[PDB]
Amino acid sequence: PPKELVNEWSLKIRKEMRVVDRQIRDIQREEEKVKRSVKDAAKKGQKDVCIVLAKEMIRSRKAVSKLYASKAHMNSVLMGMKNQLAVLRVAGSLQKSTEVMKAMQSLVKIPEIQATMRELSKEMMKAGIIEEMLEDTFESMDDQEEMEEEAEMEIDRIL
Amino acid sequence: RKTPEELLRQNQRALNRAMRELDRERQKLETQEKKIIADIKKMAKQGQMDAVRIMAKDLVRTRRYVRKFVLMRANIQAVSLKIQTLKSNNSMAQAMKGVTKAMGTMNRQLKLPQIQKIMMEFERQAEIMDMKEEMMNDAIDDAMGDE
Repeated sequence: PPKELVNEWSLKIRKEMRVVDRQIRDIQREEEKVKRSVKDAAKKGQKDVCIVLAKEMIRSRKAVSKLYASKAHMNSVLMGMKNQLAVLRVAGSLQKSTEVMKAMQSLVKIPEIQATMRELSKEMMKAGIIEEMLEDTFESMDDQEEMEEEAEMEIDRIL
Repeated sequence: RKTPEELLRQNQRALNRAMRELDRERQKLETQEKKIIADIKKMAKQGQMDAVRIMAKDLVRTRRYVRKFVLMRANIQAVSLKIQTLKSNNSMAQAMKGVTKAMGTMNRQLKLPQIQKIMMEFERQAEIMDMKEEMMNDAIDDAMGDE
């Protein structure tokens, strides 16, 4: 299973990142100890040995930076693995959607709906001319300009 | 065998589950991101002038990933939005076929020729009314006269 192994290796990734964090913490305890030693060297007046103490100060810090880079890189590859799992699952969901897509589009097809296209077109073709014939024969009964003018005059009388 | 609409509902809510779990993963990464800014701020005062750079790279990379988790969330919802209109199209097709059949059986009742025959008969009878009436008034007004 793809999902199962991702969680396992992700939890191992954080397990090891915590070990790296512990290493950083121990080196930082030594960092504080050497900083206190530097302060002790400075007050004694032997500022010359403080140079070697500062070299000690910075070498441990370079080690800290290396460990932090290691931690960030492990985190990065972990995020990449999670990303690939998400992409794979998205593709699977798309395929599942396509399956039901085809299944439910299988019923209605182009030819039998184009037959209805033409059928409705012709039915409306006939209906329009029939309605126009009725409208024309009922409007042929009497004059329209004569009646239409009396219509506005009706509005004044009612109002 | 499964009916087409049964598969549709399952697929839709499976997509919803995928969206929810993508949201959960994004939320976890945002919490990790906040932890990252917290650690950078803690180490910024301490210094080292470079570990802040490594964690800044890690932070922008976390942002880059959450970008596309949101993107896949949108991608998943988009196909659900597409499949929603499919049943609307099918419903319109079926209803349109039904109303087309109704219109056809309505038009088959009175076709072109007999409606025209009704038209001519009614118009001829309207001719007859006017002829009779106007002839009557002509004759009777002529007989009365004097004014």
